[PDB]
Amino acid sequence: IEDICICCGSLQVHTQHPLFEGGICAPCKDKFLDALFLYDDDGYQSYCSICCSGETLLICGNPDCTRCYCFECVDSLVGPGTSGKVHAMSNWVCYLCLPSSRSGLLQRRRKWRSQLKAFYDRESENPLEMFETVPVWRRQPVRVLSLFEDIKKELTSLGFLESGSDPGQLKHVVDVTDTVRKDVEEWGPFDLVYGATPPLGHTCDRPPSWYLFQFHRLLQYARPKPGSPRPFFWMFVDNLVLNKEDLDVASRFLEMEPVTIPDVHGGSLQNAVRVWSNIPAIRSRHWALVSEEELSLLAQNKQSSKLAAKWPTKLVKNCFLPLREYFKYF
Amino acid sequence: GRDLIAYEVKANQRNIEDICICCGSLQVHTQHPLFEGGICAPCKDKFLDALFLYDDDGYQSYCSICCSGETLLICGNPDCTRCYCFECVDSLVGPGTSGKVHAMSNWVCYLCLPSSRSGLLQRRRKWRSQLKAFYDRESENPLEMFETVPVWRRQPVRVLSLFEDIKKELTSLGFLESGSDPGQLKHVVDVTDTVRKDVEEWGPFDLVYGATPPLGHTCDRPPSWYLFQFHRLLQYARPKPGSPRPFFWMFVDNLVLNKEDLDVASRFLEMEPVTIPDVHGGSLQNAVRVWSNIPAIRSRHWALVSEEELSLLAQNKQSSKLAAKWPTKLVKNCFLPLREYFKYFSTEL
Amino acid sequence: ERTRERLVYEVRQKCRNIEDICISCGSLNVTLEHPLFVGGMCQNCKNCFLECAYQYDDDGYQSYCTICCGGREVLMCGNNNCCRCFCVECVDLLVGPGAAQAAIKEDPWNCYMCGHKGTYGLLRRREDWPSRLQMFFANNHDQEFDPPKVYPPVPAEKRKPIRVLSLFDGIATGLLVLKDLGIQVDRYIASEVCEDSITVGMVRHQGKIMYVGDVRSVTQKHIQEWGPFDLVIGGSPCNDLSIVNPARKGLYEGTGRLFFEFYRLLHDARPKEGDDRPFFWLFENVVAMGVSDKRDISRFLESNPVMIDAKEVSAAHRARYFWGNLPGMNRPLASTVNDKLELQECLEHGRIAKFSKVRTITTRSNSIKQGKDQHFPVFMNEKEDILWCTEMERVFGFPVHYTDVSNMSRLARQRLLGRSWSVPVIRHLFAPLKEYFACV
Amino acid sequence: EYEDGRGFGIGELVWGKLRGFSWWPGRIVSWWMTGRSRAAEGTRWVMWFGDGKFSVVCVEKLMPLSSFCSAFHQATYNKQPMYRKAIYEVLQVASSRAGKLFDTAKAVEVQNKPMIEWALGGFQPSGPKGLEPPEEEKEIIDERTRERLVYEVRQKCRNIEDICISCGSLNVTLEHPLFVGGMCQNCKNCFLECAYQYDDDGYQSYCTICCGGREVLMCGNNNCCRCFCVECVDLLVGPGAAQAAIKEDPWNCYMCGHKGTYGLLRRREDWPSRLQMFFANNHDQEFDPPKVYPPVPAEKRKPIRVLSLFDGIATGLLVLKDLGIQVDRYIASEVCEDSITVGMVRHQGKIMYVGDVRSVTQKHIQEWGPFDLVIGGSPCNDLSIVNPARKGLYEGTGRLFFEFYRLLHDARPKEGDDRPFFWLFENVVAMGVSDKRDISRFLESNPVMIDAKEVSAAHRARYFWGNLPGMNRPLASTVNDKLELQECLEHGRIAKFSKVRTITTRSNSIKQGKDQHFPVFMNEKEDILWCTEMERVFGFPVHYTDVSNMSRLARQRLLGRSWSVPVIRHLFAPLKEYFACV
Ligand SMILES: Nc1ncnc2c1ncn2[C@@H]1O[C@H](CSCC[C@H](N)C(=O)O)[C@@H](O)[C@H]1O
Ligand SMILES: Nc1ncnc2c1ncn2[C@@H]1O[C@H](CSCC[C@H](N)C(=O)O)[C@@H](O)[C@H]1O
Ligand SMILES: [Zn+2]
Ligand SMILES: [Zn+2]
Ligand SMILES: [Zn+2]
Ligand SMILES: [Zn+2]
Ligand SMILES: [Zn+2]
Ligand SMILES: [Zn+2]
Ligand SMILES: [Zn+2]
Ligand SMILES: [Zn+2]
Ligand SMILES: [Zn+2]
Ligand SMILES: [Zn+2]
Ligand SMILES: [Zn+2]
Ligand SMILES: [Zn+2]
Repeated sequence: IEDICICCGSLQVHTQHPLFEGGICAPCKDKFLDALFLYDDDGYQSYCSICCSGETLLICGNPDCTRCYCFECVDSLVGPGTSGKVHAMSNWVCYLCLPSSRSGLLQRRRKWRSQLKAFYDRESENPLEMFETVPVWRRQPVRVLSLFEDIKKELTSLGFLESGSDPGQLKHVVDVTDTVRKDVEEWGPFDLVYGATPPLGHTCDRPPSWYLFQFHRLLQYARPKPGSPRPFFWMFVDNLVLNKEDLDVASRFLEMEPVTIPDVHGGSLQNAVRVWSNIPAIRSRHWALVSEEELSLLAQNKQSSKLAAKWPTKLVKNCFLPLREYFKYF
Repeated sequence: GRDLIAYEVKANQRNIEDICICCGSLQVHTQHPLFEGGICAPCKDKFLDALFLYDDDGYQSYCSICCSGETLLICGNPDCTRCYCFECVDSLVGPGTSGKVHAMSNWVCYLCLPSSRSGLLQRRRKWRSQLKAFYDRESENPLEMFETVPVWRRQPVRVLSLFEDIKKELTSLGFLESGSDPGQLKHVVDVTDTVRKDVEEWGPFDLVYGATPPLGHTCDRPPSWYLFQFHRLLQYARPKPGSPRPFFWMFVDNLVLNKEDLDVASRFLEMEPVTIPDVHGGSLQNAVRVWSNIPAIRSRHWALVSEEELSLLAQNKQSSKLAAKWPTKLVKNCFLPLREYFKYFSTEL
Repeated sequence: ERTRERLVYEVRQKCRNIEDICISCGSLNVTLEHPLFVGGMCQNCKNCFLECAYQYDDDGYQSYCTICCGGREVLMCGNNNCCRCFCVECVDLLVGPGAAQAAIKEDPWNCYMCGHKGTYGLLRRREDWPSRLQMFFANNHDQEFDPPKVYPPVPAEKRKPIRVLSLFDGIATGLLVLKDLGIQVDRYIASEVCEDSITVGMVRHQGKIMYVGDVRSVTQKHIQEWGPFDLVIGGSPCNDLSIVNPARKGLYEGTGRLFFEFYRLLHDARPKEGDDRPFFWLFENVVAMGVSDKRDISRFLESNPVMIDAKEVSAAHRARYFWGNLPGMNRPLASTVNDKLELQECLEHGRIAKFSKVRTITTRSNSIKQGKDQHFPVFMNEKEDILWCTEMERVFGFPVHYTDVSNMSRLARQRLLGRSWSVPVIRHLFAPLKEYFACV
Repeated sequence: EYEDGRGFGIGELVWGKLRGFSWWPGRIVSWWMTGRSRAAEGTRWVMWFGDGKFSVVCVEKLMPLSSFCSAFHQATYNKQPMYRKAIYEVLQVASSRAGKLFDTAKAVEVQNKPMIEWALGGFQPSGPKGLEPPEEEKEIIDERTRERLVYEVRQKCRNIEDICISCGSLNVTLEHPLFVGGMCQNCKNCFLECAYQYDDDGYQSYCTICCGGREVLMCGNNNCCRCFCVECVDLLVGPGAAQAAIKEDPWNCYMCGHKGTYGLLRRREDWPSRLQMFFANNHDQEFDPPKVYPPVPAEKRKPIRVLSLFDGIATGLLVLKDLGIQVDRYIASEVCEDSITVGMVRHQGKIMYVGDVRSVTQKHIQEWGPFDLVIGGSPCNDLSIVNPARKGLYEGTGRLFFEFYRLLHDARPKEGDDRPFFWLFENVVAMGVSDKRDISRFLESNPVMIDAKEVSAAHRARYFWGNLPGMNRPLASTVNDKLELQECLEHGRIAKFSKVRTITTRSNSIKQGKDQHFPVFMNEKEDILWCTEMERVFGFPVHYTDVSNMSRLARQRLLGRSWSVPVIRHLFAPLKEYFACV
């Protein structure tokens, strides 16, 4: 079991399998790592949770479960003929959701999140600040402190907030210049801090660095109590409006590379954003082919254009997908 | 009252000290130096103007009492060159004696013959230092002048020469014997090798005459050297302090010094260069610049001389191919006041 | 929409109290009282006054009048060592019409604060004006932050050496004041880009300073591995922050960005939640900045600034804002005997200082006739002599010949000292440290 | 005499093409100025108007200078600067003869443009004929005299000490101090002129052997700036030695070398003592020893009265105060504004400046007198032989020396009234031997060559005259002075030089100038000497001349003309015994 890899069957193993019991090979690590929490445009895990192959997927029937499996994985590990039964099942309860741990040759490790954290920390040559996943019967509703624009609709469309809910969880202030430590603490605890610059073509008398600097300040007032397992995450998205010096300043203040998320339609690029984030599996979303010249000319054409400044709600859709595995979904 | 002085002294019977003897003015300021009596301010001014003045003939320019060069009388004995006035003799010696003195040929002046009384005339006892006192306390700028020695106490003059020969000039003035030994006059063609000890061991010198070579083919040595060396040699030849013997010097230049070097000479010798012009037919043929210690050197100083005309003359001489000839006449006349200081040799006989 | 003449005309008619009307802008929304003269003064007037009260022209006189605080004309005070100026509207509207040209006729015109007479018609000077002005710059602001935590003194048997992040030290005043005060340092790392500044810090201080080059290149990881730190001081550049420049680059483009870099390092230096060390942090900046920049700085640093003027302890009119939590930053200045206070006392030999407490050190290439006299405060042996560098490094409290390094020209060390902290001010601020800290 | 049918009479100036030489300019003279005997046919006694020694050239290697630019060489002009100074002097003298009229390196490169352009024109105003002499300059020695005497030295026919290694003359009078061999009187004068002649670059101008700089070889190792001419190394050492020396990069000069012999040419083991005896005891006029005064009793030591001509930065008063000698009055003469303001400000104003020395007369000296210590130093800018524009002692700043002489007499007491009196005069060592002889003759005292290398950190070796007690005694190294440059550096800097002679940045000079003008490594990279660096090196107090503005260039050109503090302390030490101390 331990001496034989379960991802691909190789006899050369290096450590215990992260999710379940069994072995794993070095290419199996790297392939899992490249899609450790990558999510597609459908809102679910892009690849398998074990073999990390997107060719075959098994959507879990549990409304609180998203992680899928593969036909080959279930046929080879659980046993032949189980794939058809799983596919034909109207309400399939996967393997990790239900408390049973023995199913054929597949053994479920109790408290998988601990060793997942351990392996993520022991592997990450380029790590990122991140908190342990909360179990299904211990998650809490999200608290968000929005900046400078309406942000509630994206969260409600993502299930993090409900229509008609009280404004005690989301606070939207365009004039946070007057904020005080007392004001921040009387708003209460916050788990996600979200901010962005207005879309290109919007009048802005104040310098753009405004929306950066105060954001950082609020982030520093929103840091959790030291030593708490509190899952606090933040990110900052810019619509290519800051200059290169400002980009360097933001990258240094956030201690994060500017991972961009371009949107290409029909082979042509019409809009792009730059993201500074600590969310896991966001470096895999980085695009290295984009260069400064075409994004700059597109931006200048955007100021030169008459079209109204429309905020790209679709590009930030993939940012909050992994947070489903952390917090409540309604 | 030029002719009323006799009436004043014989009738009013007043001391001649209170009345001027030179002109007869009642107002006086000090006593007359040469003879006992009074003197007025203009009289003493013109006395200092022509105290040791000399003419081309070698005698006094003006009178020794009234300072008038109209009725000058010669002296029979050559070593005394005092000149008097007909008016002075007729006023104080006595009327009618001037013609008697003039007619008969040989004559001994009152300053020469030891008679202290002659009519109203009277000679001050030990007056020779009284002349020094008069020059000291009756001059706005009494720079430096030495007490003269009598004819019987005159040693032959010992003269140093630098870069030029002065022996011809001295022999023309009868200061030195023709064909005599060079002990009393040694000439230094090149002086850069001398030291104080060797200057001392020629012997004490009463005169240091250093002349820059005339304009023309000037030696490769800079002209300022010709004056710095003379200053150093004069400093070596200075008499030992404690016995101030008569010591004189005369540095003369033939217009080969620039303005800055004239200023440097003025600082070094503490003497403003007395320009000596020479004009024939209204044309300035040549001129020299004299820094001298001998008395009566500023009397001949000419105000009309200007720097631009002298520079034009120097440029003209440099352009011309005239031979290097020293201006003998210009410096020959100036040494006349040393006759009173050094023994006279008669070379004509 | 504003008629100051009508307000003053009805005030002189004994109808409206002067204290119930603002003088600077004539607004009727009176909240506080003007610190200089009797009469009310509105909140927008306060905002404009904080921007102009101590803004001095490089020439050496107040650029704008102290009452109106901004105008296209201004009248220089004829009295020396008194920079304060008034506008023609204020003179002909408060004191009385036809008074400005009369003042111009009097060549030695004395400003209404310098003159002995305290009554000038409707305009009267408050007797206790220095204290009210100090309250204006320190005892009222637009922030209501709670007082910073105070650290109890530690026993002398357990007083450790001090670790200092001296950002933007420039001429390296911080460690010089630390050494002179008697406190020792364990490590002293500073960020600086000027070659002359780092040369002076390395030479005159026997290499105790360890430089990190440009401050933009140091991250939180370096602070984490190079700590723990106790004292963090900062002297952020004021070229783009002071309102003296016409450009007014502000706090959000130019060198003002550097400020926030400081803040970042500060959040990487203060203890997270241990509170086991007496962490101290000091920030210095100019007094003449915009109110927007003022409140942004105050709210980011989470501390109310205190005004310290070098006038009360040295011979320079260098009034500055200090943020931080050193004990008694608002304590009144102490005039120590050791440090000079007067120009004449600290003057060179054979010279006479025709001024007193000079604040003009820039030669301005002899400036103009008006620039003459002011830029020319030294009169030696019947001839004017420009300020010598030894003199101004003496007045700032620095040691004699402190900055004779790297063979700099007169102008290089001119600009080097023109942005330097005053030594006695730093001595005053760091004096409470020796009580809490080890003394060598 | 001197008729050969090939022209080139006495007084004409043309180039020469001697062996291993590339057209060096010079002139033609007779025998009774070079000190050698009669010449022969084809034996043209050449008087190089530049910096070369005295030798002979033949008409075959002689070509008329009328075709100036036809045979001119650019490499020596633009890469070998004493050629430029020789061009200066020869063009000047040619223009003076023709009647036409038109920091040191900067001055020569600025001035040479009009005359070089006029040479390019073709000498149009005067023509080729216009180079005539001014109507006044109009045994046996062969061409290879040195190549023959050396040809017999290694055969042991003639003693090496019996032949001069500088000019090959048989009239050996003294022994060559630095190297073993004979030395003629003309060689003596040339050596006294140009042995310590250090350029602002920081290298000896001429050769160590013959004191003639024509094509010298740089001493590769630091702290050794001495040079060697190609002829001297080719003859004394042997053929091919120059090529081998120039082939290797860090070549060591022979007297700087580790072994005492280099063939026919070997170093003297006692070279320093012999050199010191030379520079102070071969001057060609002998004067009596200076009068010494009895030591005054300790209870009757009056305060010193000092007259400091050409004071500069008041080094004399600084040394007197550092010696603890009370100064009753310190009257100093100075014209430079920076110098006078530094002297007035750094001290407590005791210096009663008079100002211009050319204006003070004997009345001022008598009124301020009596003076019993007169110090001073004449301006060496126009008196040093290192200046290509050397004008002379009798014209220019050198004339001011004579002014000093005047004031010296103005303070010297008479033959009577025997009271203490002391005077001191400082001057450059690298200056003409005739000027030195005249200067020492005017002051009625003989000089002593005091080298600052004994006590100070620099090489400011100067002639000091005067009758102060104990000049002849050797210098003493105190505990509290700095000898090497390392002790004078600020912290965090490494000294590249054991000792320094360069204070002028020379606008980075050239690549060869690098590693010579930048004697300090600060940030593992070269740096220029700081303003306080010359202060510390010269023994001056720290930050002594930080008065007024005084940018780097001004402070450098002011500290370069100042005396050495420990040297003045050594010379003034007896004055503590002979005057008031407290
Ligand atoms: N980008 C940058 N990084 C680091 N230092 C900088 C900088 N830009 C400017 N500085 C320096 O920051 C200083 C601001 S002026 C304050 C100097 C200091 N208070 C003193 O006592 O001298 C100057 O030394 C300036 O050269
Ligand atoms: N005409 C003049 N009168 C007086 N001083 C002069 C002068 N010309 C030049 N000087 C000064 O004479 C000095 C020559 S160098 C003298 C060295 C001096 N003892 C020192 O230690 O600095 C210089 O200071 C120069 O400025
Ligand atoms: Zn595998
Ligand atoms: Zn499930
Ligand atoms: Zn699978
Ligand atoms: Zn009369
Ligand atoms: Zn008469
Ligand atoms: Zn007679
Ligand atoms: Zn108002
Ligand atoms: Zn106003
Ligand atoms: Zn005033
Ligand atoms: Zn010889
Ligand atoms: Zn040689
Ligand atoms: Zn060597």
